[PDB]
Amino acid sequence: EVQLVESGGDLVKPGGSLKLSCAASGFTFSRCAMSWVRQTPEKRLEWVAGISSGGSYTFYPDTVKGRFIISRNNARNTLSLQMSSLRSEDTAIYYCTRYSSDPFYFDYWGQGTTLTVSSAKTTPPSVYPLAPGSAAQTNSMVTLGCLVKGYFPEPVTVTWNSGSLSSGVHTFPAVLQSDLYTLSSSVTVPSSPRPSETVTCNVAHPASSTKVDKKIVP
Amino acid sequence: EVQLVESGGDLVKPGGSLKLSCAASGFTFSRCAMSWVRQTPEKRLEWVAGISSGGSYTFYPDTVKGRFIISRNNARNTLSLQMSSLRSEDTAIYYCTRYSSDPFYFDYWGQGTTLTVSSAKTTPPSVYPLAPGSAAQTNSMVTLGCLVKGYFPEPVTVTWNSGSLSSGVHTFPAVLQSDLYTLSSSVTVPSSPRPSETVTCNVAHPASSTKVDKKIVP
Amino acid sequence: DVLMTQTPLSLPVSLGDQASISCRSNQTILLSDGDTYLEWYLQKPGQSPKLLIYKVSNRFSGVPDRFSGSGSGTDFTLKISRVEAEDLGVYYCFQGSHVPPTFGGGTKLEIKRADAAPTVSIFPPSSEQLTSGGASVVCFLNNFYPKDINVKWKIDGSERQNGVLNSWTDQDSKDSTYSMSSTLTLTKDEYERHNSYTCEATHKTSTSPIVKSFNRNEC
Amino acid sequence: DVLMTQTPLSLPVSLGDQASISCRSNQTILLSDGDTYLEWYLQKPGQSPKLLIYKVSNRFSGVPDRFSGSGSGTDFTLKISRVEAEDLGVYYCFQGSHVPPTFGGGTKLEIKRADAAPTVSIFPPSSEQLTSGGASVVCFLNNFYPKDINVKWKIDGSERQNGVLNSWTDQDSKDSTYSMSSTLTLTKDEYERHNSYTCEATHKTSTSPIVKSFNRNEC
Ligand SMILES: *[C@@H]1O[C@H](CO)[C@@H](O)[C@H](O)[C@H]1NC(C)=O
Repeated sequence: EVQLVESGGDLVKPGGSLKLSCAASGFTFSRCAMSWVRQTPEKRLEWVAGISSGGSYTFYPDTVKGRFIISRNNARNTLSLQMSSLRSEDTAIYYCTRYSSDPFYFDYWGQGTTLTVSSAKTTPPSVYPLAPGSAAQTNSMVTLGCLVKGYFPEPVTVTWNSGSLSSGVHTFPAVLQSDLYTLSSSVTVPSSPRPSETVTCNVAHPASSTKVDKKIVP
Repeated sequence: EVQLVESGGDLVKPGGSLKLSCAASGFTFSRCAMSWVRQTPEKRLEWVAGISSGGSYTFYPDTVKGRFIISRNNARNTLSLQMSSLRSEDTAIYYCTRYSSDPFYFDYWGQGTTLTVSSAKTTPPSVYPLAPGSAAQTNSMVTLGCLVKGYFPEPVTVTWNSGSLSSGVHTFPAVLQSDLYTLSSSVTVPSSPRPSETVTCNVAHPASSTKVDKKIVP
Repeated sequence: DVLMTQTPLSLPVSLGDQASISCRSNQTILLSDGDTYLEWYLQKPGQSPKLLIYKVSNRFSGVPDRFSGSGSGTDFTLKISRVEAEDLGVYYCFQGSHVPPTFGGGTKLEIKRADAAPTVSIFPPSSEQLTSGGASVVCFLNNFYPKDINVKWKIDGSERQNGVLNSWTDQDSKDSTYSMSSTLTLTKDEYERHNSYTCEATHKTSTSPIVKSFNRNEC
Repeated sequence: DVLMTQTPLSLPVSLGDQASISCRSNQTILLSDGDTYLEWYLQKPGQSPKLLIYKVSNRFSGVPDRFSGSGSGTDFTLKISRVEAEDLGVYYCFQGSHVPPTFGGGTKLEIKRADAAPTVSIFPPSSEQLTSGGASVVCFLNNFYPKDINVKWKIDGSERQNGVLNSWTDQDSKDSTYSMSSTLTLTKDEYERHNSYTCEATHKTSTSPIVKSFNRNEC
């Protein structure tokens, strides 16, 4: 099992500084060279820092040269990216990567950590039960929802009835209004249940420990 | 055979930029100077650029002066307009013409491209069938129709029975209501087909690839 | 920027009649060199302009003898001798002897015609419409002459309304009539607050109104 | 920095067909040393990228012969021979032969299933939202193919309004459809002025709009 598990990303205001970190396992760390590569906003993938197996030669694109440092704590099998003067183009997901024995291309990516660089204040969500009203009737199925309106930053976790209801869920990608995100999830339950049985959305916004549960009642 | 065909008219938000090209053929390019000319909504005509045969020197009136440049390319056979900082007062059909030898009047006009400069959004038409109710009347000739309401921008195409019913259809001019178009078409069929044979109007809004067919039923 | 003024703006002429359209300028188009870069254009309904007469009066290719340019200096006049059907359109004079080039206002040649009376039809909202919560009552005033017609919408008694969309077709080529369409759009609940919708047409072929109507409930 | 143009943007293949993605470098990737290090990485949705092909021909371990890489020097191709449902993802070609290494922009492989029509559902605003001044009326259009769809919001039928957010999911791994959400956000006042609210869908499977409405007081 080769495993690369990153840690570190958080929301930072635009001049701040943050050291991201990655830990490796399953392979012979030193034999292998490492990297950090980022995936932005419209999924473009940029390489951002390569370092040799011995931490001897270290490599950078001009965009980050000088304001980001890479390090590879090889005794403790860590690798870290120390970055500073974070302008908003660093907003992205950073993936710890390892090169192959032929160190010009990557053959394993970690999970990724996100980093958001903005002045904007973290805001907890307001969760609104979306109980059917509509036109049309009822037979076979019903579909209910949750409007998780106005939050910053991403992510937020939506689960229906704590994990037991996974049949017809769709949680839509969040869009940004005025420095604040809004998303929603719909679920489909048989017409027999949602009246009598009950369905609940549980919205957890990690960056404020907000956990909300909202029961969908008619 | 002088042929001049324009392309690239489109919906632009007031402030944008667009380039209209015009492909000339069937005569010798580089001997004839060209012009672009406008037909506003109140059918007023306005000259908006001039270029002498070798692309040597461009001429403009004052309203566009500054804002548009008129290219040409004597090899690939193309005239064009680069429009930047579009005003809503540039909403018009843009013709490209051919200038005669004394390059001071036009002799052949192309087919035209519609420029609509507006903050409105592309919206598909709702089409509702206008089925005879009236003051009764089953005479010999009955009139049917269908309404194409709420669409942006122009144009839309209404044909009847896929074009195989081109008898006495009348399609009226679209007019703007709440920043949106509305157009309706009548058709007149002998009373003996009216229900027994199906009449259907088919609408197409190209700007949002919408194609709708509505069976006119009583 | 010399501004040309054309007179008339509409021009009823019976097939056979001659027509005279005058395009006077506010500046001397007479040029010393070569007496005037004045041209006359025709824009048939649904086509691009075509050139008819250039440099005050030479007819362009395929233009018939029936067209002839006159005038000089500042006043110019297109004359169309035996007007045939296919001369429907609007004509535009243009100034080329100066920057910027200047088009006129357009003269609409409309072919006079035996008068005709509107074949009127009135149509209720569709269910399809009513469900999205709007209601448009439509009235087609098809195939008439002249242009002038007057449409009054009446909803429950002589209560006329405000919120009517009217469009006319341009003169119908060979048949020579006009056609108009008036749509009255109300919201669903106001449409339901009433019961008689009357489309009432008044046209020079009648002192009596063409009244087409329906009463709000299918039963 | 070598520019790497990839096309297509999206390749809509059906299961069972062969698919080819092409990638072009604006400078060459052939390294004088012996050869090229042009790679192809797949990113199946919500997962981190994985190496399919390295040094253009060779598949990483795991990867099945079905995936085949190719070209040399400047043009590079990846051909998936007969597409299985779990190939959906974005392919990025990459180059390691010239510092700094660079990736393609991506090609999204879309599995094309049979046409499926949206299942549309519309929600009134919650009282909780409403008691703190806002109103978002939300329309879910679920489970359809193709992705192309148009929705319009009608307030009182008239108002086709614009103040609305839309959101699509990626193609759903378990059945190749999409979902869409549209949310009309208004204030309580604006909201309470009108009566019927409408969600109108137009999309290839139906030749009539799919309309869904609620009256905001029906008792
Ligand atoms: C390739 O594209 C990049 C970005 O446009 C540019 O710097 C480079 O000069 C281009 N040409 C070559 C030969 O690299």
